[PDB]
Amino acid sequence: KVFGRCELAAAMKRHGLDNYRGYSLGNWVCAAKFESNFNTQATNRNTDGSTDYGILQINSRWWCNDGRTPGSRNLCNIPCSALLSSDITASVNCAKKIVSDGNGMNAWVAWRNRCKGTDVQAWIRGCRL
Repeated sequence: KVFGRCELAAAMKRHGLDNYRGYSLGNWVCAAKFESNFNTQATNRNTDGSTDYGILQINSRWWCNDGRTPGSRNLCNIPCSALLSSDITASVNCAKKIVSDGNGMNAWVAWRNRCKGTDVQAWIRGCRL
């Protein structure tokens, strides 16, 4: 499912991301934009053989199981498949764990390079929330 911008902001808010660990809603929408273009079925192979899945491109190296990432962990305790569904619950719950890991949203390299320090509120401009 490819979410609309304000549609994703609303689902993110409902799942408790708005100001989660101090990151306003616009940060999460911006990160999703650049990670997946708001497509829950986005996947991307990393150089090391792990794979990124879903709207926030969560990585099989630490966070989910895909049965094909040697020596990886499944710290969100989910199949990576779960991160591709129309229903964002699993991506949000796992993102909560990641953003809590000590590095905040810097865990998403695209958020650090494209969203961090920008006018992220722009991403939720005009949305009924």
